[PDB]
Amino acid sequence: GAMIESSTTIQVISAGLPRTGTKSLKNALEIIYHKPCYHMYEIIFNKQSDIIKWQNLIHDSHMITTPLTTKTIAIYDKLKELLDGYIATTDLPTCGFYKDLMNIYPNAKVLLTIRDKYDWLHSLRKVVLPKSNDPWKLKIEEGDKVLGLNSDFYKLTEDSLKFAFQKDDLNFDDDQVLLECYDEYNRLVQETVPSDRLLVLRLGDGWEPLCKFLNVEIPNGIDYPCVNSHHQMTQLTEQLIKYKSLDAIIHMFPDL
Ligand SMILES: Nc1ncnc2c1ncn2[C@@H]1O[C@H](COP(=O)(O)O)[C@@H](OP(=O)(O)O)[C@H]1O
Ligand code: NA
Repeated sequence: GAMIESSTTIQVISAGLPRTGTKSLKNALEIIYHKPCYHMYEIIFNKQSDIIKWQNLIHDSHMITTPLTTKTIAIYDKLKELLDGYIATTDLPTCGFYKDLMNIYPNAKVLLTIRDKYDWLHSLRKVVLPKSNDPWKLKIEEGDKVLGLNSDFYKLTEDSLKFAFQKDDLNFDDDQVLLECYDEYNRLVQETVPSDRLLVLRLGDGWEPLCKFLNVEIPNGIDYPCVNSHHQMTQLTEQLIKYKSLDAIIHMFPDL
């Protein structure tokens, strides 16, 4: 196909929850668009100063009146600031803001990444939200400290998940609650976003449906990304603990 000059603004809003292939999708969108895609790893690795900004935004988010009202505009302005220079959103904390992002970026299309609910829960428990009594939680925390992440990082994860699930509080250690929230969330995205504007992706779908949806050619000779497995995250955590810096081990984790 011909090369065309793409606008550096949000073109793709991915509503998919953490552990549904968001990092692979981030990488895929960056391959297509040649501009950055937002993801929690963007915060971890490039923008830790954004943590307090997202926390503030979530704190004020209850005041969003679903469109435009005054306080809504103030919130939309901060969202647009956070996402300046990016061409897509994936993962927490952005995913729960999908309806709002649709208003802010009326010409953006929406994706929903999904998978088997139990595989999702298993993955979530290994990486994002281990149970309180799980010894592995201590290892995650130790590795995270090496990255400069503290309690405010976990607070952002918690609060952005509460926001996505529209719960005032949430028993994070309760598998049944999380499973119900996952199903309800995915159902609601599909009820809310007009089908013309939505593509539902299952893990393994690869380039074809995504590229068709976006009117772009399939990147030549480049496989669809498969990254961020829980096994890989376990190794990352262990290596951070072992070496006590990211820069010492980063050569071992390409595409991160
Ligand atoms: N192209 C692909 N095909 C199949 N699974 C993929 C994939 N890309 C990512 N995944 C899976 O998606 C999960 C990561 O999602 P996220 O990036 O949103 O945190 C991991 O699940 P597992 O932990 O079960 O391995 C990972 O293996
Ligand atoms: Na399986």
